[PDB]
Amino acid sequence: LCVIVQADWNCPGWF
Repeated sequence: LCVIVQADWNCPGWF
């Protein structure tokens, strides 16, 4: 979701 850690298809970084 464009944050920091974890995969996030919206943008690397879920939280």
